[PDB]
Amino acid sequence: ALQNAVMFDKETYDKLRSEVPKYKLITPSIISDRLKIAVSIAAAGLKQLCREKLIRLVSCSSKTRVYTRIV
Amino acid sequence: GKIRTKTVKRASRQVVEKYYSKLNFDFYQNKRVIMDVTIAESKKLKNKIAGYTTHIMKRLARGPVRGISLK
Amino acid sequence: YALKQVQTFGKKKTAIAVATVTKAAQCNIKVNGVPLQQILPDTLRAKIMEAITVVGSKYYSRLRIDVAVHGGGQVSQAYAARQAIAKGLIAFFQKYHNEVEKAALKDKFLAYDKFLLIADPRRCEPKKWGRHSARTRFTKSYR
Amino acid sequence: GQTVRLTITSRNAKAVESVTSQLLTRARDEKVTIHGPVRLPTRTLKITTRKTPCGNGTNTWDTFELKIYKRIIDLHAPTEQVKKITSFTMESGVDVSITILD
Amino acid sequence: NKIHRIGKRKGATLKDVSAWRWIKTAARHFKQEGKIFVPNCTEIMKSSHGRERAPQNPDWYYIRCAAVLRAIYLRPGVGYGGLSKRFGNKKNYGSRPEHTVTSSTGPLHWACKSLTKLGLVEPGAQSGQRLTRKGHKFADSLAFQVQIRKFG
Amino acid sequence: QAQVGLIIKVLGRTGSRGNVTQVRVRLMAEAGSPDYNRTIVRNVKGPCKENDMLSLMETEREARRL
Amino acid sequence: SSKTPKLFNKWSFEGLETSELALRDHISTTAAYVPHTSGRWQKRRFYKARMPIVERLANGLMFKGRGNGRKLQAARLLKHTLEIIHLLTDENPLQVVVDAVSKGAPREDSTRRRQAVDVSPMRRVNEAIYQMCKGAREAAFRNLKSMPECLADEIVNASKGSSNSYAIKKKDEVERVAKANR
Amino acid sequence: SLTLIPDHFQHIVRLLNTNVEGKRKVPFALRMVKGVGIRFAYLVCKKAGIDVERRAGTLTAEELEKIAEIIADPAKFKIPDWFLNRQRDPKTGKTEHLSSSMVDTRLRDDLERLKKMRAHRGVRHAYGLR
RNA sequence: AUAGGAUAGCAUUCGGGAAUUCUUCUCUGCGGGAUUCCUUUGUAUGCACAAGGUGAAAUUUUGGGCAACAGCAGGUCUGUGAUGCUCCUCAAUGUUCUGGGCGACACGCGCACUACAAUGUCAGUGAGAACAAGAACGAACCUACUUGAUCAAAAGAGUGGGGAAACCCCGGAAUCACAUAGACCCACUUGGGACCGAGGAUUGCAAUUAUUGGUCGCGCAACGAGGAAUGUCUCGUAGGCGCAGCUCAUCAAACUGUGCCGAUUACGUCCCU
Ligand SMILES: [Mg+2]
Ligand SMILES: [Mg+2]
Ligand SMILES: [Mg+2]
Ligand SMILES: [Mg+2]
Ligand SMILES: [Mg+2]
Ligand SMILES: [Mg+2]
Ligand SMILES: [Mg+2]
Ligand SMILES: [Mg+2]
Ligand SMILES: [Mg+2]
Ligand SMILES: [Mg+2]
Ligand SMILES: [Mg+2]
Ligand code: NA
Ligand code: NA
Repeated sequence: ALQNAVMFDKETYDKLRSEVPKYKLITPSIISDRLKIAVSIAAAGLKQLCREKLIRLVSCSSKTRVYTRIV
Repeated sequence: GKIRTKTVKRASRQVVEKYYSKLNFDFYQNKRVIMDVTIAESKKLKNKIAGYTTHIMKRLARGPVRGISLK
Repeated sequence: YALKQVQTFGKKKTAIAVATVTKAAQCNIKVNGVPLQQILPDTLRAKIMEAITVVGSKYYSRLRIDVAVHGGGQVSQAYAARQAIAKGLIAFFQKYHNEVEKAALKDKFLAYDKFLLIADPRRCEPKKWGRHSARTRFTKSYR
Repeated sequence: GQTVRLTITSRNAKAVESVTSQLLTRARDEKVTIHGPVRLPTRTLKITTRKTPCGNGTNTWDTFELKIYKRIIDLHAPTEQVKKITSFTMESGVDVSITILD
Repeated sequence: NKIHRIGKRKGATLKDVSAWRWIKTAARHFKQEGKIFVPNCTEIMKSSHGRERAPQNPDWYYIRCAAVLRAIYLRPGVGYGGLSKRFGNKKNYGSRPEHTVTSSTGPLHWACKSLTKLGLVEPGAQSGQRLTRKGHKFADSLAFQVQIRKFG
Repeated sequence: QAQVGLIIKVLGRTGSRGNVTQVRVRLMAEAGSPDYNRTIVRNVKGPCKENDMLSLMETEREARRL
Repeated sequence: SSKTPKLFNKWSFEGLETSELALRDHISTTAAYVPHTSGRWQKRRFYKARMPIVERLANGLMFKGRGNGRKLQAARLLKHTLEIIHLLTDENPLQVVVDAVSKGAPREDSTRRRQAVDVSPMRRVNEAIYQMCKGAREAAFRNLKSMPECLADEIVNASKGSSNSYAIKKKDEVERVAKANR
Repeated sequence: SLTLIPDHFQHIVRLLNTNVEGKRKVPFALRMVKGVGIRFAYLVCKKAGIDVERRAGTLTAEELEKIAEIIADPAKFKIPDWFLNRQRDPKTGKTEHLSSSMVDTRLRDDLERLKKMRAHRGVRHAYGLR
């Protein structure tokens, strides 16, 4: 039913870069729901933001990634 | 669920009748006396006999009991 | 100087952990040669670590504790090692300290958790025939 | 010197213990060094068969067990002395084997 | 400082550091140095017949060689059967119940041969494999570098 | 709103299947209230014993004696 | 040198209490480092009321055939759930869990036609935990959302009495039916 | 994986008369071709030099031609004989790898051969039995 | 550290050499230990009970085995050189040998196994059980190590060891764990693995998927949680997970045991049976 894109577009990408930060709770599933993208590329984008200090890693496991906005 | 069967009760009554002067209100010393003055293949049976013998001594403190005859 | 060494054991299911605690130049606790901070998962490390934190780390100041654990699985081995470490601290204080300090430590341990010093006696119940394990019976059908 | 090992095995616990005790006493009378006796792990032989002949009724089983006890004693004595120590009327069902260790 | 040495402790040996961190650093060293022999069949086979797919990691042979080196460190005198037990898995058998399958001995033999060619592993006295002096030195030096968090 | 009641005695398990307990509960109210020390018989499901506490949605209904 | 335990070394037990007075003696607030405490909690009837509440939550996540006995997995799921709850509510997640367990069960029920009965506090706690775990498990069955996210959403909604909670909806329906069967 | 979608992205990719789903990763979209499984798809990607983390539909025409030429004749690209699904053809004796419609056609040929010769496998397949 | 959070300490390690010393852990023949023993409540004479204590253990300690008297036209004449009476008895209903069959199905039922997926499937790394079995000058039997290997698996070959607390073996089981910064992202899909094709090897005197492993294909076979009904179960239990033995030249979706991870609920009643 749902159509989750498997690649970033320009619009969904700057939405990830600008709107995903300042979310209080950030997970790949939440960002996938908001941006209508697959959880894999959502996780990749969140990892990219994490590398660049845009977001803060709160809880981490091999299968679970929880992020939050920077204070 | 700890009823004393007639074997244990009969043995305890015999023990109290024959060895009244060697018993007291203590289970452990009475157990030693009973191991000395009885024959039985069962350690658990001797322990139950000692328990009911101590009960009989405690009762015999507060007046006579049925089935025990002493001078 | 004297040796100042005691040996204790802990048990949980079929896991047997032997803890050798020795007065050393520095606190050092290892389980099967692995330091405490390297033990995984963090839940089982937290279980083992609470043999130290419930009494406080100052009572392990100059003690080297090596725990060799065999048998059981990961959870049971962790619990056995935890019990062995707590009992080893108690035994060391019994051997080389007053009774007041040993009693204080023992009451703290027993207040937190009884199985820190007393072994859980539970064991696997043997299987019976006509059953698939200790208690579940063969499926019955009528028609 | 040289070590001689007696391996005492039997399926009757009382018989194996009696033979082991008698050997211990005889060796102590000879003033020889003794290692043991070591009570080796007891092995249980299990045969679990259906109780019924044919195949009718609730599938009930019999569990037959046979337990084997083994003891070993080491004597620091010559072969002649060990042969002297083991020369007595042994309880039936007890197997005593003599072996020289290296 | 996080990497500060806990007072009166100095240096590091194996078992003092994360096993995976050590294996990753050792595999990185093997790949970067470029002297380890990698069989061409590593790029075609599965690591075991109990797996259903290829190892999915391009550096899987280096990681396996590092893990085998660490295993030989932990157990001197281990042969390919022991390593097969260590690297085994549970197999999917379809509609039949699952069973444990030991790892294929062949890749473990290849890994031990590659480690031997580097001088890190030698035949053990009375069968098996064991670390050389150089292998032990390499293992402990890598353990210290991991403790220091350098990784290259 | 729910009033809090204190179980002061267990009168016994009621019902055919024994899943209900008949208890005497005292309404734990402030002094000077009409329901102060007021006691009432209530049917209770779940494991309960003396000195447990209940949340009475209604305090006007009494359970029929058993 | 001995300090009070904090759950997963970060969540404080200090001041942890339930607002529901009738559930005061059946929700355990003893400090613990992890949910895992291998104790014999089912030996006596009410001994399970002393088990720490987060461990009772962990025991509720072990239900189906695929989840039977996976207690370390449940502890990890709860570790992530508490972080998500803290991000959502900015409160102590232990307090949120306690409040959800307080509000997640009906106070009046119906039994066999049917008569309205009252629910013992022990059953209130049991049913709250059971219903929250059931709703979280069923919400995550075929869903992008992970199990910790669903569990955190369910617990946060139950702590506020929101009808978006599965447990709150079930409790409201049960209580309404029981008021109908007075 | 942090790469913006190309303007030539294809939701349906045509490879050996097969409709390959572009959203899938390349080896798991290659397994959509009959005669190509997961192992074979990974090996073909490794022989073609294309990254397995890319999505199909981003594959250009030359990449698809190279992949098709590898799948058609895997032995020419040093893929071992034991990796192929028809190693000594009972009629021709040659080793090959059947892909796409040739899998079904060769299955039809095998069944007709076992049926015309009246072997037990052939007559059982005639009856449809297991 | 690609950024590397949280989590005790403020000289350590090396089952690939010796020397003493000792029994905490392991081994075990006979012992000890628990009994309503102690204290309160309701019973209220006794017989007891419920909470708590003591304690490794607190009520048939826990789990088994044994288990009276009466019967059943219950099963077995397919266990026996257990058997009465009847049938066959040289082209035999005796006994061998050859080849089929006991396995055939668009069918119904009982008991399992595998699933329907993200509390997951794949790839990696880590730590880690317990019952057990091993052969009939040598030779069967079980194994380790090496090799095959200058290139897949399964194999095939050597050299050793073990009569089994000695070798296997420090028994690296699978559930499990992983801050692996791995792939997949809700779809009959990298779920599922039925059905089937081609090569090859192995047990056996003899094997066309109907011996059995292994490789690549097939997967576009259902199956997305299952109607009326219905089974089992109260603590190291259910469930889940493997392992061993037994059958066994070869083959466990079975049984008999074993350990591992480990709960929910009740501690009641006579509504149903
Ligand atoms: Mg492993
Ligand atoms: Mg599976
Ligand atoms: Mg399967
Ligand atoms: Mg299974
Ligand atoms: Mg989900
Ligand atoms: Mg009949
Ligand atoms: Mg005949
Ligand atoms: Mg899992
Ligand atoms: Mg599929
Ligand atoms: Mg699959
Ligand atoms: Mg069978
Ligand atoms: Na049956
Ligand atoms: Na296959």
